[PDB]
Amino acid sequence: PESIRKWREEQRKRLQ
Amino acid sequence: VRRKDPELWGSVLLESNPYRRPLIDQVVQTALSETQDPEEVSVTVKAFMTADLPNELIELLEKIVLDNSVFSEHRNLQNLLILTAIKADRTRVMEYINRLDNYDAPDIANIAISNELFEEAFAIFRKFDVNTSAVQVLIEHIGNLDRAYEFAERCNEPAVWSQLAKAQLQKGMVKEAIDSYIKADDPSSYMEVVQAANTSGNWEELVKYLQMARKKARE
Amino acid sequence: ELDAASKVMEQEWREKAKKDLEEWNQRQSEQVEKNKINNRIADKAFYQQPDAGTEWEKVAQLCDFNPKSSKQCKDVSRLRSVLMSLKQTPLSR
Amino acid sequence: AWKEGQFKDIITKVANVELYYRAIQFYLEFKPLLLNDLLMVLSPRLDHTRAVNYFSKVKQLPLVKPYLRSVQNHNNKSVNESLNNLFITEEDYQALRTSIDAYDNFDNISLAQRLEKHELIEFRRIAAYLFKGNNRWKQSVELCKKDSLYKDAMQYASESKDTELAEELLQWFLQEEKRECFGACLFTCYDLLRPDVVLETAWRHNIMDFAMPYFIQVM
Amino acid sequence: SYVETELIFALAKTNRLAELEEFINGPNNAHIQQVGDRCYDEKMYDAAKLLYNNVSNFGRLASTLVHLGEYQAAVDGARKANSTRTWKEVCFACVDGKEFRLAQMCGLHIVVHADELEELINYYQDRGYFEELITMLEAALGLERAHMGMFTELAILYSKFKPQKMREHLELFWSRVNIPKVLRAAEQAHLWAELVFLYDKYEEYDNAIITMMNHPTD
Amino acid sequence: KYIQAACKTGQIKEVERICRESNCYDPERVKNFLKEAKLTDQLPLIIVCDRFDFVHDLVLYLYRNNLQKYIEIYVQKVNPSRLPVVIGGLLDVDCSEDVIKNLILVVRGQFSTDELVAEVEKRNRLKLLLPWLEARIHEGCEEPATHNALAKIYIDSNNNPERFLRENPYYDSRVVGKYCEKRDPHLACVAYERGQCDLELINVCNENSLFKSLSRYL
Repeated sequence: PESIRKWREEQRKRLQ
Repeated sequence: VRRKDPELWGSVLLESNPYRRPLIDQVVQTALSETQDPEEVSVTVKAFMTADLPNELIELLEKIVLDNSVFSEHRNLQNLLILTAIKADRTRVMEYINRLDNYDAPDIANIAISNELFEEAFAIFRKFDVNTSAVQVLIEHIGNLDRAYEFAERCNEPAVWSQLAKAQLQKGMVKEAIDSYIKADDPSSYMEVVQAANTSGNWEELVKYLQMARKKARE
Repeated sequence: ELDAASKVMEQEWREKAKKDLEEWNQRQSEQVEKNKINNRIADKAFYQQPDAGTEWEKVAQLCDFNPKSSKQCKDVSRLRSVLMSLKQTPLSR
Repeated sequence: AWKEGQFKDIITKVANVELYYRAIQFYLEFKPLLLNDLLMVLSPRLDHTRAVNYFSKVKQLPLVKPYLRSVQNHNNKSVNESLNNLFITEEDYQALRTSIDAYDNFDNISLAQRLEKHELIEFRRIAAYLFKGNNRWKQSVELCKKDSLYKDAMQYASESKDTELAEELLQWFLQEEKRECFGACLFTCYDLLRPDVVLETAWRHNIMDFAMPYFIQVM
Repeated sequence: SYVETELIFALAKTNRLAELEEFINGPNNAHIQQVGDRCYDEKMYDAAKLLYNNVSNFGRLASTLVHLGEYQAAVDGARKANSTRTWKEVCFACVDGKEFRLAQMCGLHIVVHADELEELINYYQDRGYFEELITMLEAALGLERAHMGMFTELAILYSKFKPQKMREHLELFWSRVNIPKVLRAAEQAHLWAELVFLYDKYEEYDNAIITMMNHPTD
Repeated sequence: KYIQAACKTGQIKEVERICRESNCYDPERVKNFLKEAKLTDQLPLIIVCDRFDFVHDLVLYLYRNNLQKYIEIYVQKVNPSRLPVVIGGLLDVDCSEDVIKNLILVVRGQFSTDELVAEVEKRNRLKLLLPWLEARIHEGCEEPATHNALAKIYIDSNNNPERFLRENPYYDSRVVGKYCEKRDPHLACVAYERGQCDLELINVCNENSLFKSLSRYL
C-alpha cells in the first residue's frame, strides 16, 4: 500500500 | 571445578559446612561453563559418587547437563542417571527413559525387575519392541491376563501367542489356550495339551488344534 | 504502610485478573458458539435430494473408477476394474 | 518487584524446575495473557506431562491449546488426549484427522467409542477409520454400515483385503432392493470375490440381476 | 536413457500425466533432474511434482509448489530440504500470497543467516507488512543460533516502527547489538532521549555532552 | 562384452580388477548394465563410480534399494576418502541421523577433515560431528582441523566460549575470526589475540567493533 508516505510524514511532523 | 581433586570434594562434602546447598546451586550452573571435555566432568562425578551424596543431587546435574547442552554423549551416562532415579524410587525414571537414547536396555530392565519398579521395564520393552520379555515379566510378577491379552492383540508374533498360551495354561484356561495356538501354528507341547484335556472333557476345541498340528508335525 | 499498599495492589491485581479471565472465557464461549453455528449450517447443507436409463449414470457418479484411482496399490484387479470402467464410459448419455 | 520484560528471560536461567510451576501458577492467577509465551520459552526445560495434568486439574486447556499443539510434535500421550478432547469439544473434525494421521500415541478405541455416540457423521467416520487402523476388520465395516450405504463401506470392505466380507454386502444388496450398486461392489471387490458364486447368487438365488460387465472383465 | 528422457519430455509437453505417473513408477532408467529443469524453463508445471516426489529431491519441489499455490506442502518440503534458497523462496511465496501463519515458521530458519535478513527486510518493506516482520523477529529470542545482526535490525525496526516498545529492547540488548548501525538509525530518527544513554553505555562522552548541550530539554 | 560374459556365470572377482586396470571404456554403459543386471553380490560399481565421480546417483540407488553392508564395506576397505560425499548424499534424502553417527564411529584410513565439516555446514547439521570430535580429542589428535570445527560448533552452541579460546592453541584464528566477524566480534577479538593476527584485528575492530579492545591490546 506504499506506507512510506505516512512513515516519513508522521515522523517528520513529530520531529518538527 | 577447575582444580580437579577428589580429596578436596571429600573434605568439603562432610555435612559440616552449612552452605552446601548454595554450593550445589552454584556448581550446577558453573559446570556448564567448562564445555571443553568430559574428563573434568568425569573426575567431578567420581568425587561425588565417592562422597556418597543423597538423592536429588546427581540426577538433577545429569538432567541439566545432558539436555540443552553439548554433553549429550553416552560415556557411562546410561546407568549414572537411570540407576540413580531407580534408587530414588520416583516417577522421574519414565521421563529420563523417554528423553534418552543409545542406552543399554536389557541390563537396566533386569535391574528394574529385580527392584520394585516394573512399569519402567515394561515401557522400555515397549519402546524397543521387545514383546516376549515384557509379557514374561508381566506374567511372572503380576500375571494380569487382562493386560497381556491386549498386548498380544496389539502385536502379532507366534512367540507372543505361545507365551500367552503358556500363561493361560498356568491359570488353567484350556479354552483360551487353543485360540492362542491357532494364530501361532505351534505344534509343539501337544503332549501337555493332551494331558490337560484329560482333566476335563473338552473334546470340541482340541479337534481343531490337532487338525492344525497334523499339517505341521506328522506324528 | 508499604506492606498495606502492596496488599491493596495485590487485591487490585487479583480483581483485574478475574476480570480478564472472565473476558477470555466469554470470548472462548462466543467462538465456540460461532463454531457450533457453523457446524449446524454444515449439517443442514448435508441434506440433499438423492434417490433412495439414468440409473447407470447415477451409479457411475456414485462409484466412478476414474484413472485418478491409480494412487492406490498397483493391483492387477484394480487395473482390470479401471479397464472395465473405461470400456463402460461410452455408456454415459 | 515484578517486571515481565525481564522475568521472561530470568525464569529460563533457573536451576530447578519447581520455579517453572510457580511461574505457571503466577500466570494463571494474575496474567494468563502471557502464559503462552511463558510456556513456549520454558518448554526446553519443562515437564509437559505434569503441566498437562495441572492444566486439566485447573481446566484451562483452551487457553493453552496453541502451546499444546506446538508440543504435540513430541508425540506426548497426555497432550494428544487433551488436544483430541478440545477438538471434540469445539466440534472440529479436521484437526482430529491431522492428529490421528500424524501421531498415534493414544487410545484409539476409547476415542472411537466416544465419537460413535456424538451423533456426528464426521466423528463416526473418524471412529471407523481408527477401528480399521487398529486391525479391527469386519467390525468397522458393520459399524459404518448403519449410515455409509452410499458406496462408502464398500471401500472399507475392499481395502480390508479379507474374504467373506464383501459377500455379506452382496447378500444385503440382494435381499433389499439395492441391486443398482451391485456392479460397483463387484468392481471394487474384484480381488476378493469369486465370479461363480457371485453370478449364481445374483441370477438364480435372488432377483435376476445381469452383472454382465464383471463377467466380461473376468473373461 | 535418452529415449525415456525424450519420452517423459514429450509427455510433459502435452501434459499426459495419466501415463507419465505409470512410466515413472516403472523401470524408466532415464536421466532424472534433466527434464525437471525444462519443466520450469518452458513453464510446464504439475509435471515436475511427480518427478521430484519419487526421487526425494527436496529443494527443487518448492520451486514448483510456489507456482502451484499450496503453502503447507511448501513448508513440509522446506523442513526436509533445509536449504537457504528453498526457505527464501517459500517465504517470498507466502509474502506474495498474503500468508502469515506459515511465513513466520519458514522465516525462523532464514533470520538465522545475516545476509538473508536484509533480503527479508527488503521483501517486507516493499509489501508494507511490517507487523508480520515484527511478529516474526519477536521469536528470534527463542532460537539457538542468533547473532548480533538480528537484534540490531530488531532494535532498528523498534526505533523506526514501534517507538513505544524500543526502550525495553534497547536497555536489554544494548551490549549485544553493534554501536554504529544503531546510533546511525537513532540519529536519523532524531531521538535525543536515548542517544545520550547509548553514548554513555559505549563511553562516548563527547557525543553525549554535545547532545546534552544541543538538547537539554529531556 | 567380456563384462557381459562375466555376468552369465559368477565371476565378480574378475570384474573389479579390470575396472581399475583398464581405462579405455565408457563407464556410462557399464554402470547402466550393472544397475540393470543385478548380480545380487555386486560391488564393482562402488569402485568405478567414485573412480569416475558419479556417486551422486549411486548413494541414492543404495538408499532406495537396500543399505546393509555396501557403504559400510566401501568406507572400510575400498575408499574411506569419499566418506563426506556419501554423508552429504545421505543427508540429501534426510535419512536417520543415528545411522550416520554410528557409521562415523568406524575406524578410518585415508580421510579428509575439512571436506566433512564443509558438508555439515552446507547441510546446517553441525550437531552430528560431536562424538567424532570427542573421540579424536580423547585419542590425542593435535590437529588444527579437529579443533577449529569444535570451536565453530561451540560458537554455534549458543554458549560463552571464552575459556576454550584462551586455553586451546590448536585452532586457527583466521577461520574463527572470519566466521564470527558478522556474528559476534567480541569473540573474534580474543581469537585474533590468541592467533596474533594484528592486521585482522585492525580490519575487524576498526570497521565495526569496540575501540577499547585495541587500546588495551596495543
